[PDB]
Amino acid sequence: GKGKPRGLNSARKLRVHRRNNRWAENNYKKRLLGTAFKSSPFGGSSHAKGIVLEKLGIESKQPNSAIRKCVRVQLIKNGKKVTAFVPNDGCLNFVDENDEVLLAGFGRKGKAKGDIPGVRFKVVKVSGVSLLALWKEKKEKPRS
Amino acid sequence: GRMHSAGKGISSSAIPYSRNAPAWFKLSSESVIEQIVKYARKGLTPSQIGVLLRDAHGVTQARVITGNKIMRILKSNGLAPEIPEDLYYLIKKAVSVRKHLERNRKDKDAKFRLILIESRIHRLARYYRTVAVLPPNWKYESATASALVN
Amino acid sequence: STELTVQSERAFQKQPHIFNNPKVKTSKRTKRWYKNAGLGFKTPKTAIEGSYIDKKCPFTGLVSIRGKILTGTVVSTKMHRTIVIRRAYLHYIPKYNRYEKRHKNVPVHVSPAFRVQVGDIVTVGQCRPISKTVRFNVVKVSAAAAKANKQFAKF
Amino acid sequence: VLVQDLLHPTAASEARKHKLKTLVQGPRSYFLDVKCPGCLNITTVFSHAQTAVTCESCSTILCTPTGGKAKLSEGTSFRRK
Amino acid sequence: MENDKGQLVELYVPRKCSATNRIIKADDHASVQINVAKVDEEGRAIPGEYVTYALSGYVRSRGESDDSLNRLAQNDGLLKNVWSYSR
Amino acid sequence: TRSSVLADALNAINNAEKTGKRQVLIRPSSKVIIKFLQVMQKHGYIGEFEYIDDHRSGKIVVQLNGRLNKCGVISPRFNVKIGDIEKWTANLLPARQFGYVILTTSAGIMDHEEARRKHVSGKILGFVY
RNA sequence: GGAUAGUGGCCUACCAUGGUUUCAACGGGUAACGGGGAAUAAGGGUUCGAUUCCGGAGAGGGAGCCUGAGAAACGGCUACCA
RNA sequence: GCGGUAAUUCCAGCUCCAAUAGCGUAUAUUAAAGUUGUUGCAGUUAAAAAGCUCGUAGUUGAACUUUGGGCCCGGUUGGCCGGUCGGAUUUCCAACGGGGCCUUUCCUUCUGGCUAACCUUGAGUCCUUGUGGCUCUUGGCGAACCAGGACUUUUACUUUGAAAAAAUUAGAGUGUUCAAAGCAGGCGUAUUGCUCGAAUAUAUUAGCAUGGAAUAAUAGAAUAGGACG
RNA sequence: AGGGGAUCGAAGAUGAUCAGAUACCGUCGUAGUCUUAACCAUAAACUAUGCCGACUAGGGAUCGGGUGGUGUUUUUUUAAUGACCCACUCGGCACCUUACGAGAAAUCAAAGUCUUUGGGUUCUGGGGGGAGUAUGGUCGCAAGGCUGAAACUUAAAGGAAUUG
Ligand SMILES: [Mg+2]
Ligand SMILES: [Mg+2]
Ligand SMILES: [Mg+2]
Ligand SMILES: [Mg+2]
Ligand SMILES: [Mg+2]
Ligand SMILES: [Mg+2]
Ligand SMILES: [Mg+2]
Ligand SMILES: [Mg+2]
Ligand SMILES: [Mg+2]
Ligand SMILES: [Mg+2]
Ligand SMILES: [Mg+2]
Ligand SMILES: [Mg+2]
Ligand SMILES: [Mg+2]
Ligand SMILES: [Mg+2]
Ligand SMILES: [Mg+2]
Ligand SMILES: [Mg+2]
Ligand SMILES: [Mg+2]
Ligand SMILES: [Mg+2]
Ligand SMILES: [Mg+2]
Ligand SMILES: [Mg+2]
Ligand SMILES: [Mg+2]
Ligand SMILES: [Mg+2]
Ligand SMILES: [Mg+2]
Ligand SMILES: [Mg+2]
Ligand SMILES: [Mg+2]
Ligand SMILES: [Mg+2]
Ligand SMILES: [Mg+2]
Ligand SMILES: [Mg+2]
Ligand SMILES: [Mg+2]
Ligand SMILES: [Mg+2]
Ligand SMILES: [Mg+2]
Ligand SMILES: [Mg+2]
Ligand SMILES: [Mg+2]
Ligand SMILES: [Mg+2]
Ligand SMILES: [Mg+2]
Ligand SMILES: [Mg+2]
Ligand SMILES: [Mg+2]
Ligand SMILES: [Mg+2]
Ligand SMILES: [Mg+2]
Ligand SMILES: [Zn+2]
Repeated sequence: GKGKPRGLNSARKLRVHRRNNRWAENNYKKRLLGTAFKSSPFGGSSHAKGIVLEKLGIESKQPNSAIRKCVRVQLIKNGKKVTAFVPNDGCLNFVDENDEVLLAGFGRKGKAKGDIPGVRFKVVKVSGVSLLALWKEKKEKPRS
Repeated sequence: GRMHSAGKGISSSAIPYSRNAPAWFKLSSESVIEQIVKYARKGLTPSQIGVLLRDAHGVTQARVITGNKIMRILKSNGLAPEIPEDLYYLIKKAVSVRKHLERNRKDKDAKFRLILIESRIHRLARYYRTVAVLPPNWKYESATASALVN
Repeated sequence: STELTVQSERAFQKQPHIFNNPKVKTSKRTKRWYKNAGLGFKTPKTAIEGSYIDKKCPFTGLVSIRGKILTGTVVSTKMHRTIVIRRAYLHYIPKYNRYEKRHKNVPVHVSPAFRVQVGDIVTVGQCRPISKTVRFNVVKVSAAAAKANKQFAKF
Repeated sequence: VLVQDLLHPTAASEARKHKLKTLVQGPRSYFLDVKCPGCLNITTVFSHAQTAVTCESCSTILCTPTGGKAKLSEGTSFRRK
Repeated sequence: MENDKGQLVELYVPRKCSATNRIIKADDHASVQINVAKVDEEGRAIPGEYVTYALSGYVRSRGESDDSLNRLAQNDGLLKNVWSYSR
Repeated sequence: TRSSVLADALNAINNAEKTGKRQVLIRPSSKVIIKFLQVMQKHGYIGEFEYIDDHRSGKIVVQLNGRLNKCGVISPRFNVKIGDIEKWTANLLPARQFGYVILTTSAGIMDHEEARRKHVSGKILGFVY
């Protein structure tokens, strides 16, 4: 019958084994270890807002050759320092250091994007106003 | 099959359909029952009796000619031993083994054997013990067994 | 449990308000009181013939059996005048569609009208909080001993 | 094969089988009445001896044991029943 | 395989192995139908009139085609002895 | 060691069928085996069987035809709550038109359709189609 | 016995050595108030429930208590800590 | 995966698609996932059989003990008629279920209360030549259950049922103009009121209450300290 | 820790080889190899394949046990023996051919009797690396054994077969 006890009272064993082996599940283990809350730059939350330390020029991974334009951000709830990418042509001209950006995930569940090594985040808004806007020209960057 | 090894040997008495009879068998209940008790008297085990009453006499199966197992015939006529003979012969064995492991410490294979023998004893004990043929708290021990069997 | 002495405490043991007038010359010394607890539980003769006192006795004392009536097999008789039984049972886990063995130990007062030993099955009856843990009182032995005298010597 | 009588199998092919694998199982040992004409009476013996059966009065012998059937002792005879 | 009001619906009711009453499905091109001819008084084989039997490919592959033919034909009256129901 | 005596008897029948045979010698028979053999027979899926009496526990010879695809046993005799019988036959019968789940109730060892008519329930034994 | 509205190691005296546990006690974690319920739709499940109803708990933290049928109350008092 | 000079992929123009008062994105969870596998996984070589045996807990564990046959009672669907002024019930018929009897067969048990039921019969008869039919007291049914005594091997399973909040959910009725909803509403003499509603289901594990006696346990009589009187 | 220490021989030292040559090959040879008393508990400790039970299919060998025979050979006076021959039957170690059947295949009488999915039971695995690493516990004289993570990284790593 291989493995699993087929008895009518063998519930307990059958339960326990499952608990035991759920740990080999990547997500279940993450959920209970509270890996989210514990490690991980964001709270475990969807976005996080921090402040720009230096503008970086990350060289892409092979087989791609490029310079990828990023920002070192120091999260506000955390002090944790994080490097985030700044999407779309230019846009790195919208940031500047000490400015206040709003970071989000890269939609890879942790795990860096494509050819950007280490970057696990992207900018979404600077100075309270959204990259996207600034790009298109639907909006203008605030005073100071 | 085969409790303490990987043996798989089918091998047993094939008992007859004939639950009574032989019919060519004369004698009587009377006859065999006395015949059992004198051999009990000689100190024989029921097995030894069955075997002896088998070949030398005609006793196809003791229980047939007399609706009683040999060990029950003994019990009643007050002959039944302290402990069942299978338990006995297990213990008698584990002693002899043990005596040998003493005189030969180097014999790891014997150590192994003794375990096995005792582990059959100890489980057999617990059956008999369960079903009250042995007093609840009966126990086999090395130190006391060589007194027990003889 | 009790056994012997009866008047063995610092205070005088007596059934409350059961006066025996010393003036009136009697042939039994102590006038005793009892009841039938009800629910068809024979108030055994040892509780009427008795001399023990136990106020927490269902037949001679001021408890009252009402509520749950339970059975269980005796697993501890080391406490004076109270035992501990195990109520075993199987608990059903839907996802697997199977049950597992579980158990609980209920502590229960046992009147010296009974003689209980480990392994005896015992029908207990719920009563008022009688102690920190005991909420039940032994009310019938549905056992005996489990064939002890059929464990005597040799032929 | 594919279709046959499990219920009424031929005596022969039932004969050759193991004693535990006949239709209803049963023994294949027998009993005999053995003589050694010094005496007049006849001791019944099991086909399988273990015990080296001794005759009624004379400490003679009769048969010896084996792996199976007894070896009957030289000047003897037997019927079977 | 009828339907609501009588009406034999669902086409083609398959044959059947005369030895194992299992279905003789279409792609089974290992199955076989043997026509055994009815004869008459003094030789003479009566063309176009048969006692027939159909045997699944399964059976033939297992070798059980002959012994099974034996039993079928005989207990249908065209063999006497040859076969035996005991073994 | 020999565990569900039913199991072996069923499985044996199925390998006779598959191998194309017409007979099985099952061992060791039982009240339950008969009453299971008894149901199948009642509904076509086997021919005539026969108890042979070794003085032991029994043997049975079953004569079968080939109307039978499978006769299995459900190895833990689960409990079924008269609603749950629907969900059984659904899981393990070829369609709603034929085949039976046979179980065991206080009112007897019966297939589920007789179970449904008699309107009682109980433990689940096995199945035939 | 005392105490309570009253049962009860609730508390005290005296006396005893008990109670629980691999059928997981005890300890740890919970980014844990519990329930009705919510989300996902073959079935079996998985995940969630601070939050409209019920129960419980609290009123910056602890303790104490007055009034009163009912509070160990905080839009009551008393004390310490912040 | 595209981009190193004709970029189907970047930056735009044109055109074209998908969803549309809404559409992208980030995180989480759920389906897909039979990649947590009770249903339902995989382990020779892809991840995975402990070097080997013993062995406690745990799960598991051969067959066998009232079966078969006979009789009666009354139900619910369905056929072939319909008698009738869409539905009706008797006889004919099958079919599937329930109850109770006798077969050597405790139904816990005495002691009355109780009787509904025929072994009765006391008359005879409505009426088809009569066991088709029920009223009907004077010998002769226990169990249908009151209530008091005296006693009872333990359980698992399953059936029906009680006790059971509302909103939620499933779901009936009702034209909120539709609908999400809501539990309204509908009729006239619209001058003096008429009236249908505000269902049903689920509600399980435990406790309760009842029917069942297959399956699986437990206990019983062997130093007779057995069972009936 | 004693004894033993023939042989072969981790370390070391050498002769050569080599661009190098800490090696392969040759020499010398310490520990060791052997044994007692006590440790250590690991091997591709392999059938890379848990155990008990049932069922499903042909063949000739063979190892042990047994049964059957107006079998052979042993001579003596026939036997009795023993060895041998033939048939059968249990239970072994294996090979053969088949394949109803299984498998991703290679192959498999189990790896079969599984979406027609349930005889009983034990254990392990859940992408790859990080890593059998960190940590704590524990065993050990030690060397190390047992238990045994995460962060991070990553789109493959892997298996069997095919053609080159
Ligand atoms: Mg792991
Ligand atoms: Mg930096
Ligand atoms: Mg903070
Ligand atoms: Mg065997
Ligand atoms: Mg074993
Ligand atoms: Mg033997
Ligand atoms: Mg005490
Ligand atoms: Mg006290
Ligand atoms: Mg102490
Ligand atoms: Mg645990
Ligand atoms: Mg909290
Ligand atoms: Mg809540
Ligand atoms: Mg919760
Ligand atoms: Mg909160
Ligand atoms: Mg409060
Ligand atoms: Mg505040
Ligand atoms: Mg404090
Ligand atoms: Mg306060
Ligand atoms: Mg306020
Ligand atoms: Mg307030
Ligand atoms: Mg161009
Ligand atoms: Mg272009
Ligand atoms: Mg474009
Ligand atoms: Mg959408
Ligand atoms: Mg299931
Ligand atoms: Mg998998
Ligand atoms: Mg591997
Ligand atoms: Mg292995
Ligand atoms: Mg059984
Ligand atoms: Mg219910
Ligand atoms: Mg409602
Ligand atoms: Mg040396
Ligand atoms: Mg060197
Ligand atoms: Mg050199
Ligand atoms: Mg070197
Ligand atoms: Mg290893
Ligand atoms: Mg190997
Ligand atoms: Mg073979
Ligand atoms: Mg790539
Ligand atoms: Zn003689």
